[PDB]
Amino acid sequence: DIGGLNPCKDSEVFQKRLAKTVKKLENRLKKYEEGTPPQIAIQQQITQTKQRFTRYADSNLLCGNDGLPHLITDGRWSHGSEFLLPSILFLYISGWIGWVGRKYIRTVGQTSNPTEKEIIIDVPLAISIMTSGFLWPFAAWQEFLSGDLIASDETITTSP
Amino acid sequence: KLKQSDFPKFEGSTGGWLSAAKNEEKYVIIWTSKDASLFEMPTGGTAKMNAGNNVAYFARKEQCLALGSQLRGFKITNYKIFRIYPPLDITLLHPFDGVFPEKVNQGRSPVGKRDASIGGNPNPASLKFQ
Amino acid sequence: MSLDLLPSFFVPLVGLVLPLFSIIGLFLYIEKEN
Amino acid sequence: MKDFLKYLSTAPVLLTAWLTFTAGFVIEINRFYPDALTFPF
Amino acid sequence: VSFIKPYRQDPFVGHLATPITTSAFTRAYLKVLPAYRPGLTPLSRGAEIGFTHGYFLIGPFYTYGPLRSVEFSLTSLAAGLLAAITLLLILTVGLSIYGQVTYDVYDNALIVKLVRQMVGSERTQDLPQIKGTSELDTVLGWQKFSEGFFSGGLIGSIVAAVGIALYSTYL
Amino acid sequence: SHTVKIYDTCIGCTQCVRACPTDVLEMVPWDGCKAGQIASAPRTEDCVGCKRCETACPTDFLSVRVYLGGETTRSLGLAY
Amino acid sequence: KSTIVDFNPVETSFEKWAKPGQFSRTLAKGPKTTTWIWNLHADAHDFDIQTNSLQEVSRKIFSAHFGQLAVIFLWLSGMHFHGAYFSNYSAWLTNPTSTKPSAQIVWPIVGQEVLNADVGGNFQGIQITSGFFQLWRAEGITSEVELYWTAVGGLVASFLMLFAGWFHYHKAAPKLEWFQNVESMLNHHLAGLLGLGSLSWAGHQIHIALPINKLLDLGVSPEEIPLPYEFILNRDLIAQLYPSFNKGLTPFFTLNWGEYSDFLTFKGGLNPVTGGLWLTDTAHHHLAIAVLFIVAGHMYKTNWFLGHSIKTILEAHKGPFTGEGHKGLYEVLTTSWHAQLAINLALFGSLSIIVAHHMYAMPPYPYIAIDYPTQLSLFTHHVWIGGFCIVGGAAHGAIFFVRDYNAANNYNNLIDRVIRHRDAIISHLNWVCIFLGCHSFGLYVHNDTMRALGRSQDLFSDNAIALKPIFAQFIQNLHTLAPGSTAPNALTTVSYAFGGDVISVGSKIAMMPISLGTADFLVHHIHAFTIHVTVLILLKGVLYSRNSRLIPDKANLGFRFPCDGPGRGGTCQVSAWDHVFLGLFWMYNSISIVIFHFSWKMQSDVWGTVSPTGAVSHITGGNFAQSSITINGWLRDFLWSQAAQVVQSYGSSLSAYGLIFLGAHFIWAFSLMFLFSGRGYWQELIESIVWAHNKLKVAPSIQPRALSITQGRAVGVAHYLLGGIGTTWAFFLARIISV
Ligand code: CLA
Ligand code: CLA
Ligand code: CLA
Ligand SMILES: CC1=C(C/C=C(\C)CCC[C@H](C)CCC[C@H](C)CCCC(C)C)C(=O)c2ccccc2C1=O
Ligand code: SF4
Ligand code: SF4
Ligand code: SF4
Repeated sequence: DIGGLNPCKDSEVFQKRLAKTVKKLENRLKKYEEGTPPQIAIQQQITQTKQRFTRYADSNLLCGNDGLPHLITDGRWSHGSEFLLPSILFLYISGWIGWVGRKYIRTVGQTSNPTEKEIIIDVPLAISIMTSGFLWPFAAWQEFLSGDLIASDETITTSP
Repeated sequence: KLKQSDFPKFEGSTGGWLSAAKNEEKYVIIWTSKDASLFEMPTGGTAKMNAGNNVAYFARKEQCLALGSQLRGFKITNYKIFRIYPPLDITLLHPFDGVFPEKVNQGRSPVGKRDASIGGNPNPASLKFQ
Repeated sequence: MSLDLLPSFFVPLVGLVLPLFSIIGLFLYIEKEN
Repeated sequence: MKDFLKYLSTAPVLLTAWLTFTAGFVIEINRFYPDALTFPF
Repeated sequence: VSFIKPYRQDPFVGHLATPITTSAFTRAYLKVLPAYRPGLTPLSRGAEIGFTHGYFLIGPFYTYGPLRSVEFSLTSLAAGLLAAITLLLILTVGLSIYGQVTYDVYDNALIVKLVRQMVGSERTQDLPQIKGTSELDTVLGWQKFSEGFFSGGLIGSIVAAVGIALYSTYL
Repeated sequence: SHTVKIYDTCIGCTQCVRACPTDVLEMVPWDGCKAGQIASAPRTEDCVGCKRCETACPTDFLSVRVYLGGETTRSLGLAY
Repeated sequence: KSTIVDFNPVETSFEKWAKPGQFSRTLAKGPKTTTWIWNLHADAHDFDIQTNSLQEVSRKIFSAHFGQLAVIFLWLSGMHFHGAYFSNYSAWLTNPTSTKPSAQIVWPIVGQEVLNADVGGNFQGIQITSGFFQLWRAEGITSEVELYWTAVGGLVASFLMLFAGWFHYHKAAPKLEWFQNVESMLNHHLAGLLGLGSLSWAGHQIHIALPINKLLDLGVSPEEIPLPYEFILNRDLIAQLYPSFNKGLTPFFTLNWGEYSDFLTFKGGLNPVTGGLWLTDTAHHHLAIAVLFIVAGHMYKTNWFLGHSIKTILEAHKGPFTGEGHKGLYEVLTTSWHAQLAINLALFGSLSIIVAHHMYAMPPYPYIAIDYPTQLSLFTHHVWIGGFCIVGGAAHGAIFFVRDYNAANNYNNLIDRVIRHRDAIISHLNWVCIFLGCHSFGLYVHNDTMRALGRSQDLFSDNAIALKPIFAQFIQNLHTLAPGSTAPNALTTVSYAFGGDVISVGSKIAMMPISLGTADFLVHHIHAFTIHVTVLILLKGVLYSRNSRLIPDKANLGFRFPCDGPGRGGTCQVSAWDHVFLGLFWMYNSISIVIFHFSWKMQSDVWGTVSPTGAVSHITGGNFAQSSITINGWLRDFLWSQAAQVVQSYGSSLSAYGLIFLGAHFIWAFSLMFLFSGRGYWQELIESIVWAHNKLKVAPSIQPRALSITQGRAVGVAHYLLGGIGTTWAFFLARIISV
């Protein structure tokens, strides 16, 4: 399909990889005894390996000639769960972190001892700001509009 | 024991002057002490002052000045440093006008003074091929 | 004198004599006075 | 317990607690839903 | 008693009078060496130094060279002798250039007195200054020293080769 | 020998002079500051370039500036 | 109002816990730049600059020692708890020669359960190379319940040491005169601590370890072995194994000590069953050590008109060559903690290296000689600790010279006379270092270039120009002839390394004569050269810590400073700290070469298997003799060859060793950023980063500053040491566990 890849559900090398891993795990399982915790752990390993391979097969995942899932990150929504949705999730979380950090910096920057409140965090104010970051996309595009997001010329510059 | 009676009671160190302070220049520091205090040489180890005139020879002006700075801790202030060329060419160096350089004395003219701050220095490109 | 004797004639010549004379000249030059 | 709570509010203790909690919920997500290569949806 | 004292009653020299620097054994041993033996012209000092140095220099080249022989070989002896002679030539070249760039004097122990008496108001470093009063510290003295070193090195290397051959053959 | 320059931003606090290890700087009369004194560099032949002088300078970008230049047995700190 | 302690000196309060940097006069004002944070940890234990009173420094040091001992006890309790709960010690007891010791199991997360190896005995876990199983077996511990109780005792002891530290800083702090009783302290540490510890351990060995281990070697399973207390209550369970307890203590009090030859032997060699030292020999050794140390503890005058005064001993040891001699040394060592730390750390590291040597040379634990990973790990770890401690001793000698050295109090004594001719010492040590390096390494390079040029007869090899270590071979011959000639009451040599028979346990070689040839000559001279260069750096740091021809007032700049400036042609690293930094580098080099020599020589010419007919086959096959004489040989037949197991460990239970190999390479290369670069660049880059932060209004109030020059060097050396030591750690462990 895309880039010459093929779905992993029809990739023979993918099933060969699964079979080889399961065979190695079973051979390891053979050298232990009865329902002893080592055998239980190896059986859990086998079950998890089978579940992971089955989930990857039924996941709209494209496999190359090596039988490994390749990620299609050109931007198409068909393979949108590989990069685009995790990209949105990370952008949300990281914007949350950056927004709460910036808000805390600007909030304790207007107190008597701004530097003290950076090594000794005001946990009440920190908790107040941190749970308010869920609106960071909206807060950012409400502070940029008001001109409160960017400094203009009070920023320092070197000699040249 | 020693060449001169005014030398500090030092046992000699392999950190003193070398052939340079026999053909280029040597520095001598003189001072008078009330007590035979034990002090540390700028070159080696511990020497003993004389209860009176003390004279020490060194290879560098910095060594003599370090010794003098140590002497200030003994409430010794009258120390004076001279430069001796290969022959007996004595030149008083440290108390140049009899007053230490840290205290303002009349009769001194400013040397190396620019009537502007650092920002007034000329651009290097204008100080080229010329 | 064949052409195959030229390496044995030249390699010692260059690689030993030329260093010696070059060192002599360079040392004399850099140790000069005015 | 007025200065002890202030000590717990210091940067190292708070960072250690927050990173321990963060690693904890990450490890537990990866235990309950292991081998997640793509978004579950 | 104390066996270490300041050198020549000067506590400011970078030197000490230890039982090795200023011992009677050290005095006599260094005064019998060619470099300091009294009554020797610079040519004689150079000749003796070259003889001794070539004599002990042929040894390592002959014994451990690229053409060794557990038995006696004339080729090994010739190789060692040639290597020793060429090393002496290199050392003589070094001596010659060192003397060329170091001194500008033809008769020492006088010029110092002349400029300490009749004034030295010149470019200095030839009239004034002048380090050392030995005859080895002149342009003429060092030239003869190098000549003697070179000739004595050749002679001593040849003598040592002859001795090595005799020892390996008749013993 | 190195070059040492003094600039009129000098406040005459004497910290440069009492930090020089080779007695290069000295305090001279002046009328451009409250203290009535300015640093001078009349013995730059003894300047070693250690820059202790400008480590003790309290003015904003220094009032004593050391420009390293030609080297000498005095400026190289050679006891030999 | 006791005469030795002060009651309630410091109040137990949490107020100062909330004020970081309260100890320092400079850091107490609070942080203004990020340099304050780093200065906070760099001055935490520098008690000299926190108080101006020696008494307060001594009390802080005493409580810090208590905290350290509590930490050590907690670590030991953790080790015993892991042996009790997460180990296969019981399975290893029944099969010491076929079960690999494991005492750490790994949780099944992110696929890391592959690290649980097949150590044997129906167990999965990480193979243990600390030799705790062999030590516990030598202690007579035959059950995991005993390990649990030892762990509980360790926890109780750790709490006790914590309480002792708190008590002796806050409730009853000793006075300076108590700390300065060096005669009493030496008497107690020599008699009580050392001698009575040896005596108590000899008692434990005789009554618990001797019978239990004898029964274990006889084949008695640990379950039917009597409990250790039964060997004390019943004089018949121990009198069957050693038929001399039937006479009781009467032979001891009647001076008929020959009766106790049953369990106090002098045999030498190794136990043929376990491959370790005879535990009867060990018990006799500890008894003799106890008596010797107890006797040695009655030497110094403490509170009666009896004993020696160390001041009078030192002051009487003058000489024609040494002026006042040792006069003033007693005042130096009773008023400066740094001098005591220097001496103790140097001798402590040297002792650690000696311990490392004597460990593999004469394996003291049952079934530890045939556990090659344990032997290699123990040797390498102890040599590393020794090198670090020696560098620390040099560092604290330099610190004493900078800070606590008084010129007036040391007029014409040994310290003064050493400083007065430091030039001669350093110049001759420089010449010796150049001579040794030229010779050792250039002989290596000559061998390499002769081999590369196809001239095999021109090498410094055994089949070529040969450099036989005749002096060491003479000593080896003297030791193998000692039993019956110079040690007439010995039955066997002290170690089979000096010569004798091949000792094998379960077809695995325990010890064997270590032949010394031209390959050992070169590597021994390499060791001497590296040690000499490290000594040169450290001694130059100590002697030139106060002054020099460059900086005549270097003592006024302190022990730790980056430079004096770009003048004098450049005065970088003139400190004495910058000498402990370079000396750390050279100690790393020396110890790395030492452990490489040990690993290759043991694998190639000691360790291996013995065929039933007596044929010895080694791990590598004797390639040390002919291929350790060239640098290409070290690169190929040792590094490249034995690194195969590390690089091929992926997917196996040793994959963690490959991961740590790669990570240690990464950290070592990371160090070079700090070692090669300078601050101006990082400060000016932080300037632009700060510009961006200010543009986004997120510049921190604590101004970010690049690490100071000294801290940059410290970070560089710490990362370099960590990366190199970790790379060697992973390489050694993977190689010696795989084969
Ligand atoms: C282009 C560069 C160059 C060249 C051509 C040579 C050439 C040579 N090297 Mg050499 N070398 C060089 C660079 C070079 N080297 C450098 C840079 C190094 C340092 C890394 C070395 C280190 C080195 C070592 C350590 C040794 C050599 C040796 C040799 C000789 C080879 C061995 C042999 O069979 O001769 C056998 C040699 C002889 C039979 C006698 C040769 C003696 C000299 C060279 C003859 C010169 C004649 C000359 C014109 C005399 C002038 C007149 C005088 C009588 C007054 C050969 C002459 C080996 C040797 O022979 O040592 C002397 C040897 O041991 N080299
Ligand atoms: C026979 C008596 C005796 C014994 C056994 C010890 C033993 C010890 N002393 Mg000690 N000491 C003694 C007498 C004694 N001392 C006297 C008389 C003085 C006064 C001059 C000192 C002054 C002194 C100082 C200043 C320091 C020590 C330190 C140490 C420890 C060294 C660390 C070590 O080797 O770890 C071995 C560790 C063990 C074997 C663990 C078990 C040891 C336990 C704690 C028994 C300790 C015995 C104790 C003195 C009994 C007092 C109990 C109390 C209720 C009165 C060690 C525990 C150093 C240390 O680490 O500080 C804590 C230290 O800095 N001692
Ligand atoms: C008995 C051992 C001992 C003791 C008591 C001391 C005590 C002291 N040393 Mg010292 N030292 C030692 C051993 C010791 N050292 C050794 C073995 C060395 C050689 C490396 C040194 C080298 C040394 C130098 C070069 C200096 C000191 C200094 C000091 C003083 C201040 C220490 C301080 O505040 O650090 C506080 C503690 C820290 C900053 C901890 C830093 C963390 C380390 C560097 C990294 C450890 C990594 C660890 C192994 C884990 C890595 C694993 C990785 C995977 C994470 C103090 C008196 C300093 C001083 O000014 O003395 C007056 C100083 O300049 N020492
Ligand atoms: C990069 C660099 C800096 C800048 C380095 C800085 C500012 C250190 C920043 C450290 C951060 C802020 C904290 C550490 C973050 C790590 C992720 C924590 C360590 C990892 C743990 C597992 C220990 C210098 O200041 C410097 C100075 C002198 C010579 C070389 C250098 C140099 O190379
Ligand atoms: S460099 Fe700065 S400090 Fe050193 S002398 Fe010249 S001026 Fe005085
Ligand atoms: S340094 Fe600047 S301020 Fe301080 S004295 Fe010299 S000139 Fe005046
Ligand atoms: S900064 Fe680096 S280079 Fe410049 S002086 Fe200090 S140390 Fe020497």
